[PDB]
Amino acid sequence: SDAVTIRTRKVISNPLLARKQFVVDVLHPNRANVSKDELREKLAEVYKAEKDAVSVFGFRTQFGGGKSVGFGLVYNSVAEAKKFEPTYRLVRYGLAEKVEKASRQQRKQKKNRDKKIFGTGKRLAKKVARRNAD
Amino acid sequence: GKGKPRGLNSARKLRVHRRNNRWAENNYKKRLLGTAFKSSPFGGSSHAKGIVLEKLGIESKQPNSAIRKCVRVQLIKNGKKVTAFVPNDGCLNFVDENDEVLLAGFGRKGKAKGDIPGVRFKVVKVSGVSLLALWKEKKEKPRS
Amino acid sequence: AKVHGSLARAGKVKSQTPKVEKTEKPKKPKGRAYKRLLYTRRFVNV
Amino acid sequence: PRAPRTYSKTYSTPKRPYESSRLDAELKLAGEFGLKNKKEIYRISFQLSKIRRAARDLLTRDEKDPKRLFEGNALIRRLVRVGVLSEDKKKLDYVLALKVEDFLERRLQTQVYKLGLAKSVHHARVLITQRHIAVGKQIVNIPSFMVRLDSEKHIDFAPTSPFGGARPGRVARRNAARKAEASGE
RNA sequence: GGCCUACCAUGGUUUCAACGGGUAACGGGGAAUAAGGGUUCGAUUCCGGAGAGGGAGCCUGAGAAACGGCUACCACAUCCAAGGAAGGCAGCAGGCGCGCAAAUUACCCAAUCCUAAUUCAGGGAGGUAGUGACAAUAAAUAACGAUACAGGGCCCAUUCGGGUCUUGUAAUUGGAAUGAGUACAAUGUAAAUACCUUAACGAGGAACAAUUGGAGGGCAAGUCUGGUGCCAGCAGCCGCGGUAAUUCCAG
Repeated sequence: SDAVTIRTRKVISNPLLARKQFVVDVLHPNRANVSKDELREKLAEVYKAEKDAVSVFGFRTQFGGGKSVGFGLVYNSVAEAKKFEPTYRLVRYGLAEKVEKASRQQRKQKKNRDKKIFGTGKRLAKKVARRNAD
Repeated sequence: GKGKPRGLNSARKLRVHRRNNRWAENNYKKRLLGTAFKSSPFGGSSHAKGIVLEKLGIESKQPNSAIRKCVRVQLIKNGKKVTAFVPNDGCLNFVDENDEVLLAGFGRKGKAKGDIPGVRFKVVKVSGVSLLALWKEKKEKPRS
Repeated sequence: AKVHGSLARAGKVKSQTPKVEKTEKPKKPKGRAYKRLLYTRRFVNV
Repeated sequence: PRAPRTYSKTYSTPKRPYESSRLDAELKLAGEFGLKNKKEIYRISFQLSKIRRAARDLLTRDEKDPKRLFEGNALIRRLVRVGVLSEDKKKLDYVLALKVEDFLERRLQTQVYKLGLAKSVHHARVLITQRHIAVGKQIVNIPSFMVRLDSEKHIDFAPTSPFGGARPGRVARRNAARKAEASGE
């Protein structure tokens, strides 16, 4: 845990996506792994991006340890880091909220059930309730 | 010379002559007559399951004088009746009537083997387990 | 005769063998270490 | 419906199974190099037979054939780089004289032994697979690494391994621990 | 365009194999074997064709003789209030059957792309995971040491000894190294599992213990021992076994 070194390779500026994209090459010669959150802290300092315009997602520790490589994004103007990021990668960082829905089984079973009716459905519910009531 | 045509425009004669003389070959005929499908007891298969009908004792041919301890089996998929040899000793005790054995070829691609006359098959599995396991007391025959 | 075979004495020799248990011996090395034992044991002549 | 993965096998079983010449020619290749089994020897002769088929193909073609010249130098400089063809032996008549012996020399399981620090050819094999030897900056535990010519200065103990420093492993660490709780207090 | 019709003519194919029959025949790229020449395979990751229990017939549309469209059958087969109604897994998963013979009624649109009025929705296409000794790659099951008997040849020899040269048998001991596994974490990922990293544990014969076939010849390895006695059995082939079995059953 002596030191970690952030080396950003292959830096390409992306004006038409309002971002900067590069290969993150971290050298952690005594750490076990490097834990993306404080990479987002440390990459914020070298690019002035307040930890919400940055994203790191693809890391792979080299065999034998001591080195890991992944990809990294740095955005302009965090409002544009929610415009262009995928939703799954925002919820890792807590910017977006994990939207709740049922499984694909229920979401498909409901559609097939709702495909049988024709219209609002509350014209038929009125006339079937009176037969059930009497 | 040499009894075959040699002219450059004579490929038809050589090709039809090779075709006619291929039929003298033993396995080329069986490949192109479908003898495995129609005539062989297994339907051109390595293995077949059967049903044991009776225990047989077959005298070994000369110059051997043993009794070979085989069984008579009726196959499921064909209904044909074959005789199959039961391997090394005590296995005839492990086989009984109506055990639904599994059969294989006996090594020689449709021919008898050794001093056993007229047996082209052997039992591999009895009651669905093995014969090696039952002989070596590695598994147990199901209670049937 | 030439009709039947006497199936009575099947297994008559394996049944009556005076069985003896495999004596426990130290195990032999395995893998590359077994080729060491083999291909020195065939070449001990100093 | 995804495109297939190409694969191939990297060895070949000899035609006659039970010799006394070939079976005892494994004195060198299994005891004098410290090898697992015959598949490690069948593997080398497979690549070596792959080499001669390409070399025989080239020699049949005309000299100053552009195909002979291109794949000729490529075949030489690949075999030069790993150190199986000597520094000036560079001719297609000499890759055919190349035999199985100077392939097992270039293996890392022997190159560790020849560069000191191993004291046996199959003490080296144990050390490699126990994650102790690193080439350049990279730990390798493959005993068939087939080191290059610009790599023999870079076989050394790993920066993580106990023999390269870095806080010796769980045997001595625990062994010093019980003397601490018996002699220290 | 004989595609069909009316009129007219008598043509058309064939031993250089027409026509008929068979195929356990979808065709090809390709696969296996590898001196050359060849032989055998190709249902099947791509291209083309055909089909959606059988056979016809059609609506809509640019495009269908469509079957997750419609009009009635048969190997068929479902529901009941007995009046009627509904159907097509050679899609995905699963079941029965058949057999020598082949996986989960799992998760998701995050990648690849497709469609739509369309950046957003949808996709059992597709991807992920489970089963998986089909094949293929790499390579654990130990590594360093210390310690001893019993001979035999020869030499010198007093005879008691060495002083080499080799033959076999282990047997008691020591510190070192490591992952197979158990796992904080982080990484991976749509979310996970697993891999790659990594704190903490994790080796002394009792285990963290490798098997499968062989030992007459082909063909590498016992004329060692106990049992059997042409019996049991072995044996691809030649052969073995009838009271000293190098071949069966055992150690």
